[PDB]
Amino acid sequence: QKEDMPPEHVRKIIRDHGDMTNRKFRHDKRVYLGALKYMPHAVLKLLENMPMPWEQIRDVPVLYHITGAISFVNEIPWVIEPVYISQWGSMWIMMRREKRDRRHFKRMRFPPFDDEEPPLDYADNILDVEPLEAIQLELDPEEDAPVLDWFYDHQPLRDSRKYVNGSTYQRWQFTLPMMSTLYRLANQLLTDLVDDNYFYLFDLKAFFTSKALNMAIPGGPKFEPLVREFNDINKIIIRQPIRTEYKIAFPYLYNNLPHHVHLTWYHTPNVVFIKTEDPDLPAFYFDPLINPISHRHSVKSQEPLPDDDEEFELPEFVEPFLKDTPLYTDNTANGIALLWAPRPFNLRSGRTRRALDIPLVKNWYREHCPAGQPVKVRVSYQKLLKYYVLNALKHRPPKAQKKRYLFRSFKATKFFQSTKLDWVEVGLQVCRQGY
Amino acid sequence: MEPYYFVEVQAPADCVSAVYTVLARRRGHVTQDAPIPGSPLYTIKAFIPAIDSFGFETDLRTHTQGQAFSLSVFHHWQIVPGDPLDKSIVIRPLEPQPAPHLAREFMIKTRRRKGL
Amino acid sequence: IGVPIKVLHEAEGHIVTCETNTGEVYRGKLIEAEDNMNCQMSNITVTYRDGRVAQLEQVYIRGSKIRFLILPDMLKNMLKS
Amino acid sequence: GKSSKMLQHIDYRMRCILQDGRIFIGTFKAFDKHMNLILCDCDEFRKIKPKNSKQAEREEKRVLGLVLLRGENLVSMTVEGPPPKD
Amino acid sequence: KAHPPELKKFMDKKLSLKLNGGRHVQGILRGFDPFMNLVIDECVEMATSGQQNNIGMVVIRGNSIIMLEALERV
Amino acid sequence: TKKFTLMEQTLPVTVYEMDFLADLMDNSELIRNVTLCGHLHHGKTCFVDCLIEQTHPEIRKRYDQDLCYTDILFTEQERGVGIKSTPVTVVLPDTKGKSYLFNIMDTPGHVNFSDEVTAGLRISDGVVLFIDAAEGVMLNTERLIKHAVQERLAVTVCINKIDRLILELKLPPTDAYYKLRHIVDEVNGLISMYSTDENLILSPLLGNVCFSSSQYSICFTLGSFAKIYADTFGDINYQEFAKRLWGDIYFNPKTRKFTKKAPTSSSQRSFVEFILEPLYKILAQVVGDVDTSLPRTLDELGIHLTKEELKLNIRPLLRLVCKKFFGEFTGFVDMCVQHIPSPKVGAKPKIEHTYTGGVDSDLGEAMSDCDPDGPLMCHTTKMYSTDDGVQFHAFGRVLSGTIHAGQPVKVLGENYTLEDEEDSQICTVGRLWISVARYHIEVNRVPAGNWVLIEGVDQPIVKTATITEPRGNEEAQIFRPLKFNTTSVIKIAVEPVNPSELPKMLDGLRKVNKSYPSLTTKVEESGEHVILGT
RNA sequence: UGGUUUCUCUUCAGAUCGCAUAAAUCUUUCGCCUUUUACUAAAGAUUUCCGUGGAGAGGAACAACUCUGAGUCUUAACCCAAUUUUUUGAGGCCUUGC
Ligand SMILES: Nc1nc2c(ncn2[C@@H]2O[C@H](COP(=O)(O)OP(=O)(O)OP(=O)(O)O)[C@@H](O)[C@H]2O)c(=O)[nH]1
Ligand SMILES: [Mg+2]
Repeated sequence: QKEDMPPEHVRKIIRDHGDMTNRKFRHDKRVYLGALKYMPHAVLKLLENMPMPWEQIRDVPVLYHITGAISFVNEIPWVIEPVYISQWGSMWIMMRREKRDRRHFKRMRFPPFDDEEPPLDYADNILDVEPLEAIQLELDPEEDAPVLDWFYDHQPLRDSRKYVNGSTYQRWQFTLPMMSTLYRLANQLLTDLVDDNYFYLFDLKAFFTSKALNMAIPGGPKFEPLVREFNDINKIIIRQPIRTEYKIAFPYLYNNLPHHVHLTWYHTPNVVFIKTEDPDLPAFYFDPLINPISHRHSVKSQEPLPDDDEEFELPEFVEPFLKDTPLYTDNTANGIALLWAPRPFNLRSGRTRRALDIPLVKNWYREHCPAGQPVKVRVSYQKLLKYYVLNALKHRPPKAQKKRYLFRSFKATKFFQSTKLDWVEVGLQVCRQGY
Repeated sequence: MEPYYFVEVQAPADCVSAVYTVLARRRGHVTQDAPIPGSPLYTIKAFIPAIDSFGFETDLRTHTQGQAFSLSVFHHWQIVPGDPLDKSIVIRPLEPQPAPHLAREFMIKTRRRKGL
Repeated sequence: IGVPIKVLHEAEGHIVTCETNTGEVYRGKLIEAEDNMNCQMSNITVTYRDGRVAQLEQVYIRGSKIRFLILPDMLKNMLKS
Repeated sequence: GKSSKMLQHIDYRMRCILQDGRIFIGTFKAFDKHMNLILCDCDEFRKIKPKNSKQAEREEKRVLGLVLLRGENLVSMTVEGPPPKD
Repeated sequence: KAHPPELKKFMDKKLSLKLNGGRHVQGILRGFDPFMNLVIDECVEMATSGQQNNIGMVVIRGNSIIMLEALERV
Repeated sequence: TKKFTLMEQTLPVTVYEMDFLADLMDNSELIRNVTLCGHLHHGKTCFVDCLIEQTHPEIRKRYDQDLCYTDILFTEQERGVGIKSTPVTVVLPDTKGKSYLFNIMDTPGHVNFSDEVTAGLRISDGVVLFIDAAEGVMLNTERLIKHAVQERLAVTVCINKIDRLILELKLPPTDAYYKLRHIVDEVNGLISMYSTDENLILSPLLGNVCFSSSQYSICFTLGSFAKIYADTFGDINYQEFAKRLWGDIYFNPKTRKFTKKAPTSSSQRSFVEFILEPLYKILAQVVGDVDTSLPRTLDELGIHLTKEELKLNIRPLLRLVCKKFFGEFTGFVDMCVQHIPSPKVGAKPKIEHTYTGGVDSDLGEAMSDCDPDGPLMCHTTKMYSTDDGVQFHAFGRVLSGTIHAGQPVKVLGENYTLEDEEDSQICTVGRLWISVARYHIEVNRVPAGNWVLIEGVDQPIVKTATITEPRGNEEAQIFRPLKFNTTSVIKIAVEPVNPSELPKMLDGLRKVNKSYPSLTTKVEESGEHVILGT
């Protein structure tokens, strides 16, 4: 295998190859121009691995040309999804607590360096400086105990074989205290919807039925027409005005010509989940939100009572099955709470996802909103709903190809080496290379 | 004679008042508002007109954000309060007529429908 | 509990033939078969050792005093064992 | 050790000898603790077990069918022929 | 195990009992135990001669019970 | 392609049964015709899904839901309803082991689809009611109690979703026992109001009412749990132990016996303790103790999960633990076989309310004998569609005689009477189908008591008709038309857009009229098409 | 009747996924509208890119093994003597059949 190079090699290559005005490197003047056609791609990886405001420094692997023509970042950011949502909920809490508790928040100047300023060298201006404190909310050592040791690492439990596999960082396996702690760290970014009966006329198939017709929903998206002596008005009882949502709820019965219409899932059994307040109360008790039973019956039915002189007694070696075990532990109510939880948090184990592929604010624009809000945010929620419907509609399946691996074919050549570098150093390199 | 529909709605507590409003806007007369024993949801049993019951489910689940849920069976026939034969009352073309002449309106519409 | 015993219980409700330890042959409907091979039957034809037949409505034979039973072939299709 | 001595002969055609001296030949499909036996396509012989008796091989043969024999009344068993494929 | 014989259906019914030794008796079932020992009331010995003689209430050991037949409908 | 009936592709991997199925068909008292009804969606399909998942191994494993068997269409599979009364038939054993033959009619639960439930209920001699444990008695529950008491069948209920007591409501065991007893008492009250008969009262001690959570494959009667309890432990009479479990009955740990009051020291019931204590232990140790102390619980129950099986999420792991603890669905087999009159007994009260004439000396005794011979008669009521084919098969049950393939058929209609033989006509059987819901398979003959699809007789059977022998001196009546729980009220005026294809539209309208049992498609004097629905 | 982390290659997989979501080409309407690009917003037909899965091969171990849990001659003390079974109500005799 081609192995990692010392990080000073690419550094001195970029330092010697300056503004490419030296005569000595004129033979490389051609090569750099060709590397221009990969500068979009080298941009993408550069911004794909941006380091996450709870991080001070991220070291990324770098695939670099031997002349210093280009620097690619050869890494996909796998970010395990419950930990990612908990960390951004932590960021949400800290930023609200900072913006309320700061006398004057000075905004950054957005052309940060001046136009005629040459870019700063990493090796002297940045390499020796201690970075800063990151954001990284203070965690309770007793209440946030199974999370506190690893919660603000880059790829947190990576070298622990009990919780993930290896260093490819692909499959995670947590415990229910970990999932409980990640769940109550992320309450600021999650919802309180236990069942999807909220989305009766406001879900995906309903919006497809709306786009197939000319109908809009009052809190939903608006589209373009997909198609662009019987109904006598003295023969029709207009008793109730035909409310427009009937055309979604029952599409064939209330319209003529329902072409390209989608059927709607219309009811789930109402999930009735009692949220417990304190652990002083037991795990499952009769909650005072539940209506009592109070049995009443008129005449007693003759249910069987095998009376005395039946002489049926149990043997000595028999007991109730699990009377040795207690009825409930301190982790029972938390696990029942983890049963009705959003899709990352309702499970023990899964497969890692990219930082790209995790929408933090998707559940916020998917629900309809309380009217007290301004006009601006209502139009914005409607447009984001329209974007979600256009994403879900024109989804052709992934079309299984032959895998191509551009960066594996670059580092199989003799023109590319590989190292590991600070993200800020590679970003300064990419800016100098594109310039 | 008008057909009526027996409607059972399962709903949360503020949705009980929401069901009461939506069902009372359709000449309702809610029959029973008993709770469910062993559940925090309430059962609302009621009668409804069956001309007023085209989309009561959809309107109800829209107004209650999908919390309340409604089903409807046929069991009943009782008298339309209007005078079915009345030449004094003139029926408007499109405007919905009130209670004193609903039978006249419905008879004129069914007369114009097939029989003449 | 024995494999043959399960197959016997399977024949409950079917017409079966039973020979006793004394060679009397009882044919009719098996109502109940116990674990020990005790057999309740109904509407019997009995064929004695001399060859003569008789008819009985209801019988019960002790398992120990049964030599064997013939069951339908409907059952033959416990092939796991 | 192996328990196989019965399980080996399972599915085979088997010649079983009863305490009165009858010969039951059927397909050995199941047994148990008591040696209660399950015999498919079973016939009963009385007079002989043929070793090619030039006069005839078969007298007093009766077709029985599917037989459950109680182990109390079993004496012995030998292999009569291979399993039918069916 | 230690099972009962399923004979409650036959309780207080007249029965015909075939015993070992080619012996036959008739009487009313008054009770039983797990060994199939029986109590038979108003019992009558059916002698091989054809003659029948009343022996009253008796115990039959289940060991020697070949077969029973109900003379009633159960 | 004009197929949307979801991949029939017949490959059953049932365990050692082909001939056995038709062998149990030929017994006529070893078959049970059950119909299953619920208020709306109360778990009936996932129930029959678990039953067939018991039935068919090495395939047939469902992940994150199935419901294919009673939900084989594509509009049906997306709405959430079961719109059809899709039947199924299987063989599956008892606590003893004698496998019976079950014809499960799997009805809709929606109020507007009571037609399907009625048509299934008339052909099956037993009804099984499903009530959500967290709901109680509901609208269509009471409506189908009415319709089941009226059309003379045995009645038995099965309380489903008892996990929602545990995991959603989070009730104590005593309060959840109170709620289950309340549901049973409300069922007995609704039955006692309607039935003038008294020998139909249901109680858990009797054995007919069951308890079965169906996403996790729990199903226990008191006999089934007692059979588990006795198969683990010694030689307890599990029937006599099961008799003394439900209802105000306590275990005294000194005298080792069941009393009515005698420990009054804040004890719990026999049901509460013995049933709901270990069940809540299993549920709680799965949902909250999977990492710490779950194998310590599993070693106390004889349950051995592998390394791969322990790494599941809480829903499949909970289902797998409850499958390896409860095993088969034999309590349902107990409440069926011990309480459904298998169609020797079932013949008489059915034929005294279906047949027009009566008990009389020609037809009645031949029906109630129900031998597969003699006056060949049936009753087809459902008309099930093929995917592409114009022909849609009849579905009925053979009362007397058999049906052979190629045997010709006189279809007595419904406007037919005894002295009016112009409605009826004669046809010939195309094929005989017996269906496993997601699969179909041919038979050469169907004896008496069994359900059957008929191919090729579809032209005279609009909604209700009877099947008999052709040109035979056997002259009889027709069974009565379908009395319905609801009356069809909603009238829809209908007219085509293009008036150039009235015959094709009337053809498809006649076909959907033949499909649904209460669809009423007529033409009034003004010449506009009228569809009456529920 | 019994043992896995990482790198590369090949091959097969997208009719309920990649529980996420971009751009392009064509053809047909459009929508503005000085003309061409750059575009509006729909339907359809196709592709590219960022990702993914199953199997096989090889390399880099920085994991450690074979009286071991399971045997084809070892190893779950319990399937080992009172009527339903593995410990005989047995014993005796005689006639018939090639
Ligand atoms: N909590 C819980 N939910 C269940 C259980 N069984 C089924 N469900 C859910 O309840 C809903 C109804 O299930 P179905 O069986 O499809 O409905 P049904 O009872 O057949 O009634 P139809 O929909 O009319 O066929 C489905 O979403 C199931 O996933 C259960 O045991 N517990
Ligand atoms: Mg020009």
